[PDB]
Amino acid sequence: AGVKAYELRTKSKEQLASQLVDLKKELAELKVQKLSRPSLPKIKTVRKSIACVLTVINEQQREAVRQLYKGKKYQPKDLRAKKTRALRRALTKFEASQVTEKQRKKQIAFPQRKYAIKA
Amino acid sequence: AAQKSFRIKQKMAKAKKQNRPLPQWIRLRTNNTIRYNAKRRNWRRTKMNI
Amino acid sequence: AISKNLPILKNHFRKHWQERVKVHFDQAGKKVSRRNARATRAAKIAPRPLDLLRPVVRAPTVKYNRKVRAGRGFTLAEVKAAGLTAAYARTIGIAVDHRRQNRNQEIFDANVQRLKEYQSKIIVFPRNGKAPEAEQVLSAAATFP
Amino acid sequence: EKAGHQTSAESWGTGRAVARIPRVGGGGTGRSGQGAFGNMCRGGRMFAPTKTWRKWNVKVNHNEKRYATASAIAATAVASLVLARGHRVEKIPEIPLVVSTDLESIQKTKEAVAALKAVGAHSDLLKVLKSKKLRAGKGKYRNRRWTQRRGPLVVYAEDNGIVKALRNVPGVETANVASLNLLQLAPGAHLGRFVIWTEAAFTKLD
Amino acid sequence: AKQSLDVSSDRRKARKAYFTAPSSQRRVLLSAPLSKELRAQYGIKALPIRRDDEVLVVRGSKKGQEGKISSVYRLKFAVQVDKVTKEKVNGASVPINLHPSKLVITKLHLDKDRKALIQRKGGKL
RNA sequence: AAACUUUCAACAACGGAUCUCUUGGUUCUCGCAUCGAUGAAGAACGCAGCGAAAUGCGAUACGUAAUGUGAAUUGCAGAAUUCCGUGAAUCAUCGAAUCUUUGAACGCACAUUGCGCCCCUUGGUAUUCCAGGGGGCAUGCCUGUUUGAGCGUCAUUU
RNA sequence: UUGACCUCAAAUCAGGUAGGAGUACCCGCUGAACUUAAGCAUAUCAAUAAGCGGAGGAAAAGAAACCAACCGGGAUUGCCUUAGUAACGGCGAGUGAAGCGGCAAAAGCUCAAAUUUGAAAUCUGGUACCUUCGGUGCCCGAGUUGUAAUUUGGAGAGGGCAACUUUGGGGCCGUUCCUUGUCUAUGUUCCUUGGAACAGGACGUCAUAGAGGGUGAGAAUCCCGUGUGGCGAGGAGUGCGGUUCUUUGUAAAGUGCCUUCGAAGAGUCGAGUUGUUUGGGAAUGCAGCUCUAAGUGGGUGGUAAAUUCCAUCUAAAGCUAAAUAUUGGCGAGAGACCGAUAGCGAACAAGUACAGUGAUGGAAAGAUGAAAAGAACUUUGAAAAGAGAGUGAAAAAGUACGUGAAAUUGUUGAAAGGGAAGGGCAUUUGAUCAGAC
RNA sequence: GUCGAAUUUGGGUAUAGGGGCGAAAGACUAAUCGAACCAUCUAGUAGCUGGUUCCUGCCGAAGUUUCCCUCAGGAUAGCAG
RNA sequence: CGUGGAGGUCAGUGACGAAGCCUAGACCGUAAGGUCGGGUCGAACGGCCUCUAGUGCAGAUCUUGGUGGUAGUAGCAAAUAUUCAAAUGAGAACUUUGAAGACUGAAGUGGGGAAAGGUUCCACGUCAACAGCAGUUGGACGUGGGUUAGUCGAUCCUAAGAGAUGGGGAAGCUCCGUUUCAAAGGCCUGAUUUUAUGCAGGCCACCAUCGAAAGGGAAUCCGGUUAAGAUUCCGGAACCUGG
RNA sequence: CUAUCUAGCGAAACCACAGCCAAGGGAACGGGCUUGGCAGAAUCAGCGGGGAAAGAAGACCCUGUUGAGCUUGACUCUAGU
Repeated sequence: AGVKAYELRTKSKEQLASQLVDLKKELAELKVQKLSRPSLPKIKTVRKSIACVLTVINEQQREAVRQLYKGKKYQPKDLRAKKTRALRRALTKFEASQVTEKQRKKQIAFPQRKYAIKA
Repeated sequence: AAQKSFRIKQKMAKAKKQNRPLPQWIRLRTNNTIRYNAKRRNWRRTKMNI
Repeated sequence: AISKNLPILKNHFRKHWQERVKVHFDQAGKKVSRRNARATRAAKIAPRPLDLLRPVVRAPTVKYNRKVRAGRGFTLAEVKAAGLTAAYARTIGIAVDHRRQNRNQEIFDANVQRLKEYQSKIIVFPRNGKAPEAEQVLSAAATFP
Repeated sequence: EKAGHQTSAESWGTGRAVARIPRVGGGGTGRSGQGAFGNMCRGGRMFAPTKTWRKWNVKVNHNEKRYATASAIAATAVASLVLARGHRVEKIPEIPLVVSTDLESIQKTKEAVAALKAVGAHSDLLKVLKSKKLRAGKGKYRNRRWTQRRGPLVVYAEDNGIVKALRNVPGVETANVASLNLLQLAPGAHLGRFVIWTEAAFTKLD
Repeated sequence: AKQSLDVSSDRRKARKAYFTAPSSQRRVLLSAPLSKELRAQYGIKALPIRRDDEVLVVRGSKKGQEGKISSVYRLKFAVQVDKVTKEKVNGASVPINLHPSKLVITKLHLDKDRKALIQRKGGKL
């Protein structure tokens, strides 16, 4: 079982914060009562539930700053594209499509004419 | 030695955790071939060289 | 070393020749790969014949001056003689040589009539027209031997 | 190219009462002190390592391939030779066996099979079905697992669905008169294979 | 004969794919044919078996014994059936593994997705 | 004559040959172009209810989120509602994340788990002292900015 | 006094970028020796291994300061061929190209040197907005020691005459490619053996499906797949086939005749000497020094020099696919390959266990059975174990496990034996035995 | 033998292979020294030593000529198939 | 003649037993070898015509593995030495306890450490293997427990030395060089209490850093306590540094 | 204190096959071959005549177109100067 992530999305940051410190308490008595009893596989569910709460929390503040930095240059480096070091350094398509007028005139005037040969 | 760096005592703790025989239930696994622990080390037979 | 009545032989195998040995075990593999790229381009350029009209050119080196053979380009005098501009002819499957110069009229007029025959038998389509399908052939060198 | 040479072994020389073969150095592992680099040593390189420059394909005169294909074609019309290859042609009316061109335009395998039986290929087909055996040697697990005889060779002048009609029939091969494989016309260098000619196929030979 | 260039006739790879197949793909591997009664009733010949069907045994020494599937032991490439067991000498009962290709389904365990799988393959319910 | 020695057979030993297998190797062909300061490769230490290793992962630790499939996982125990399901799985997929300590490795160091400084905040009656949490503080170099140095130098003064 | 310019600094100033890894294949740089010469030193290995720097999906090269001497060819690359040739060479050992011809692939080109001077028109960056691989408004700066426009030798530019011809971008649906999902036939009928039928026999069915794998033994028809097709889903963009909106532009390109011009690269070319390098010979390239030009000039034209001609290109500046290479990475298909001392060192928790201070060195090791059904229970023993009982088709399969050789060993049986044994011809004796009837 | 010093010794540190260090023995430089060890070139070359795997049938030698930095080797004629 | 593999054919053999292995049983061939019978075994394998090669072993002080005679043999003799009884156990020369007899003899066979090792420390259970006899015992085996600091060390300084930087070589990995042909750095006090520290000032010229658990160096003592830790815990009584 | 005998534990070197002599001949010094002498199971403690006993592909000598350390008015070079 555990927690449902799709239920965590609805609650605000203040409700998740209480739940995270609530789950932190619960896992603490599971550890205390594990040392007496032979086996306790329930600690697994609480550990994963804490991780799910933490992950859903993280995306809420991460999107909060994407919208804060929405519609401008200079995004934070951890929110940019992780394509590839070489590809990220690669020239854009606008900067690779720049053409001189001397060739721009020739492209306009003289493109490769589509010709067939039957007669 | 008694006085030692944290690297040495940390790496000895690693070698003390690993010093015990095979878990018994592992040989009960489906398609199991591991018959014992072939990396067991004792302080009197071979030295760690750390 | 030297021995019974045998010719002298010069066998050049005293380097580490064993690593620079090619045995194209791909002869059949490369052939099929050539025949896909030969057709894959033919689809992308669909109407065109995959090659440029090449001229008829008399070979150098008196050993071979006696035969004639395909050249590289059409010797700007030729493209201007047949009434066409080089910047446009390069868009019509004509190979033009900016650095070859005509020196023989019988060779000269052969390229002119070659290029005149080419103009009649080709169909150039408008940049904005319907561009009807015209049942491409895949070689100008075949169509004009 | 390096198998059996991926070590640093050297000979110990004389005076040590052991053979002068190069031996693995170092100590403490049981591999050390053992022979290396020899075609006798365990773990060495085998004698004269195979290299690939070997001569795999053999060039055969064009005229001979044409000579031999005509011989294996002329040998298809000898019932003595075809019987020697064990083609079960005792009940065939006469050879060469030529059928109407309508065989060339058959789509379904079941139709093509019944066509062969009525022509006289019943006995030959069943021989392939019952001859399926395992390969004897290590070839089972080199993708050569099963073995069977080879049945009739059907040859067409045109392909309107016949190559795919007998595509799933064991022992049966389909061929074109232009190609006329010699490997098909005399399997195992044994002349006289059973062949069914279509009417169009037989005409095109001239 | 196979015609694809993306299909291998390699015995080594075919053996390795089966033995290292993940559990999700083993579900398709452990498919059981349907009975004559169900085949005419549904229009499906075989389906991926699951835990709640009851099958019939048509091969092996357990021929003619009916029982509802008890577990689909995907690790062992096996299916266990209740009431088909071997009693040990020390009064203990152990299930005997059955391969689904030797089993015949007598009524499917109908769920929403199993029903939806039926129309997907052309079944007539 | 026994014992003993030698030879052979049967049975039993020692040993692991042969025979038959093969999720391995090897070679050839085909197709593709994709690591790293937005921190690579590598290393250390850790993480499972019961694991030493391999394999997986990083204090969110044999994994979280998302998508698909659709009932398992399994050596034992346990959990069942999650079973006509916004849903099992050591499932596939993977576009969101976490990613301890290091490492080109970057505050200064390093055979030390050593030693500072700046910014915001909290506590100890505290800008100064001590402690906690969060963010920082390498070098070469390019373009731009700002504060400057030089009787190097122009013009203007009084 | 104040404000500039030049030059040089500083900042945890704004934005970035190099490093390191991998490195089979490429571009350089450095550079051996083992060896061959029946010694050996020039020579050869070898312009190689090792060492260092630097990239990509290919790299590099590449549109002649080329090849040729022809009735001239026309970027580069690669194949076949030239050719084991011209040539080099203790003229010994040995080495060793290219032009020419056919094929694969083919694609071209652009900068410097020119006043827009009737107008810095140009470019970075900063800030606001917007339809963001970006556009527009505004503001410092770069920039007169030259940023935009115009042209590249094949040309071209400034004027005169005559007239013509030709044009851009944004949305939508398909197509192409890639990844991926799903659906699409036919026996488990009868008899026998067997633990198991997947075997044998009879009867059928499908086949554009009789490739392969699995299931208790050789399974087209039991399962997955296979074959042929159908239907979806997510991505790349103009490669193109149609639909539509904007008219770009009082712009640009091509074209005939006359006239005036036509700038074309320097510590560079080139020369001597040294060294190395080459197949390159009175010097193939390269580099070191010293000298160091030119404009009907200069480079090349494979015997040095002086004189006279002739041919062909345009260096000291630059970009560019494909044809080519590939034991590295990723993903596949295969084999007259190997089968556990073989095949990679490694089929397994193998670069592991282990050895050395270290750099490094580096194994062994696969197989019960269809299924653990892995032997309940009784009995002897301190226990390990034994003897029964049992499971299993088989314990002549008991986790020392398929089969289970030899050396070597025990037990039983037979025989011989005064310092070897073993062997050959021949026969007696004992044991055993085939044929023939 | 020497035993208060040209004494003994620990830890740190410096010196690296045609190199160190040497009250000098070619000594020592990790049981390795008249040139350490490790990997690679490297399957380094050997006119020299050793080995070189099934049967039957038929034929059947030479140690001699000349040249060679030639004398434990080759080339050459001869003998053999 | 034989072997691994490949094309052809015998609609070849086979779970009613393929291959392998063993057999002073039979048959064929001059031989290489071939064939059969019996036992064991459990899944594949041959005849013939051809093709192909990593194709035949007695030796190479051959390679790897395995095994003998030697042989129940050499041996298990340095370091003065054991004995009696009880307990435990299946079992005692060797374990425990008691008694007796001895030794190390304070530059010890005692009590602590440095380097090194890494859990060997301690408890419980336990003897298949190891302690070259034995074993109930063990530094073995299985399972666990155990190391508590302001004052003891490290942490700081510097030594011989190592080593960035600014630079200078070197094709280059890198070498020189540590104050050198550097614009090389930071502390006190003010001034405003829009207040951050701009601004009043003066002073300073050395100069990265690493390098000693035996050098230099701020400060803790006693008593008690555990199966196993203590100048560290507990009780008491102190001192030092910083604020 | 060993050796010796016993309980326990328990190797190695070496090994073509082996182990009685005389003479002969023979690779010129036999355990084996020939002619003779002889010849009786199984063995224990010693012993050092023999097994040309074992330990090492003679370190002396020689040969090889095999080296290396060192020397010098050797040959051919070279750093430095």
